[PDB]
Amino acid sequence: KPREVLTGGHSVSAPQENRIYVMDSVFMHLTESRVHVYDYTNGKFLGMVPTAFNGHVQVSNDGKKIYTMTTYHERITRGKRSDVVEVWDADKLTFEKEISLPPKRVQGLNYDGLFRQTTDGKFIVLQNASPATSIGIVDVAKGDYVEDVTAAAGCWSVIPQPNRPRSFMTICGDGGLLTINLGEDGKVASQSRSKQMFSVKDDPIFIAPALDKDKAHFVSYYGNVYSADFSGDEVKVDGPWSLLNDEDKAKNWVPGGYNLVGLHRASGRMYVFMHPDGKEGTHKFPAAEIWVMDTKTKQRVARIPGRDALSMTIDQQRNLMLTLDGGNVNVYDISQPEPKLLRTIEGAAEASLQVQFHPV
Amino acid sequence: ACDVSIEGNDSMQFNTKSIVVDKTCKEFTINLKHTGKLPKAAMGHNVVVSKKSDESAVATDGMKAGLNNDYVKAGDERVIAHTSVIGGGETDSVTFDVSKLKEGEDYAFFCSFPGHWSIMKGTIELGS
Amino acid sequence: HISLNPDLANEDEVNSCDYWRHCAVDGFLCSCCGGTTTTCPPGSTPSPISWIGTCHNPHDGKDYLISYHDCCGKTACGRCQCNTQTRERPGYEFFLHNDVNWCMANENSTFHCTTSVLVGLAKN
Ligand SMILES: [Cu+2]
Repeated sequence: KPREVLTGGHSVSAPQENRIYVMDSVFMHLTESRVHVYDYTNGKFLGMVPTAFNGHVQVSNDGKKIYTMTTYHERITRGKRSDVVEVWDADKLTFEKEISLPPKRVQGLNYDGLFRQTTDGKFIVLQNASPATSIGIVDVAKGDYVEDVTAAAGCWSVIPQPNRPRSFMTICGDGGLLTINLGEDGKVASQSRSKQMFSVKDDPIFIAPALDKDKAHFVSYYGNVYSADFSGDEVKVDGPWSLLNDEDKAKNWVPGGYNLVGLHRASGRMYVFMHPDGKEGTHKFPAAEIWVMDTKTKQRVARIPGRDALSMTIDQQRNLMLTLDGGNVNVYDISQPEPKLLRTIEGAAEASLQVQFHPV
Repeated sequence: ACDVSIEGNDSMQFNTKSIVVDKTCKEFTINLKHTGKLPKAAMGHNVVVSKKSDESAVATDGMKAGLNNDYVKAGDERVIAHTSVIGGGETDSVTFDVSKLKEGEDYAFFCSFPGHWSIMKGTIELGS
Repeated sequence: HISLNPDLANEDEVNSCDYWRHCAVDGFLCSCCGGTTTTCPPGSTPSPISWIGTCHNPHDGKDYLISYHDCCGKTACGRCQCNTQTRERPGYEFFLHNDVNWCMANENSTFHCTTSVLVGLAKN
């Protein structure tokens, strides 16, 4: 005769369009990393997905499944290793399928380009290191690791191309970009190398891209900007053009952070985390300010406090930007040139450098 | 005499930091030993000889070559001689003619295996 | 030169993130986890690979080439956490990048702590 009865099997209370994902590496205890799910409209905690050791994460384009990547060990600190890709239901937040991966999936900080998916959502494109690098391909429908893109050896990160069903690029030690065009079977149909874009030693760029529909902008340690137009058959690279005017140089401003840039495609506005008094070793410093650049005019149009943020993400449809300082998620309105701070979700994570909106 | 056994471990190291080729050698042979236990597609090594200021350039072009091309560009003319990349427990050799080393310029030996030339580097010199 | 063997410095500064040879460390200083700047705390396995840094020794005005090997097999030590990026670069120069677990190729990859092994004089 108990009045109440505990029940489970419930779906996320808030609608997808409201959800964002904070990937908590929980570095101090990295074997228990998880993804925290939030309602950006109210900062409410909606749930989570445990990602074991140094897990990475992303949401399926159709916005129905939550793809995660991580490493297990029969005994955690000892025993056979199993690197897998897991497919979780986005609304029930439940495990559904495990996909075997060669024991070399990247193990490091959560940069977006390390765990992405083709534009047509058919394949998941992940990064490998053993330490030799290579890009892995997973057939979502087949639930199997289909291709080991070894031509990407000596390269790093994955920049999907929004204008092609199943193509992506990667930055290489030669300062050029390697394009990989997948065939329907998930294997390398064709490839192409671009001309040098930047100098690996004189002006290294951040792997984090400012992605448009047919072009990607990158910023360098010294405040320069490079580009990769992939509207044509082959990639035409360009740059560099400085983000700094003469006074900005006098104060030594430079870009700093991890997923430190973002692009509001509808306005061509590019966002970057900047910190004055830059020099060797400051490329990962918290953001002292967020700079707003107009890519058409190559000029700064707005600058605001960075609230010690390190990573950001942009939601095109709602014209939003999310900044994260490792533990706090800030919500900005970029419908205007100057960003407008809407709210701060405190303690979204203990140690997170990545945050993403549920697709809409 | 005219023989040299250079080693390499899973620790990205060469036990030699510089090799010397006696001047009365018509040809020189260089044998590489990989003491490590890691496979070659992850942490393999090879030896590439090239003019000092050609190292950086050679190492980069070979990286685009791939393990199948032993991480050396095919027909690269900045390369004097190079060995077949090999992982843990393997060994291989290369034998170039010393008349090939020129007048008044220093050479280097490194590993074109993506990112290993940063530390796995030394000097190969002609002399008595 | 004495500024070269941590073994004899004062652990108080050798455990500082400011210690010169830790200029590119992003982890926990093993010297604070039961080990030394050149040894793994009991039970933790040294990683064959590592990321490399070019640190400037302020005591002998010279630049040395430091190798950062990780100790693995045990969960995060959580002590003396440091995030210094002198001469550190992105993944396209993988062995000069430190946003990747250098225990990746070990029998068991879980990260315990970072070491600051002295390779030699920076060839630059
Ligand atoms: Cu090597």
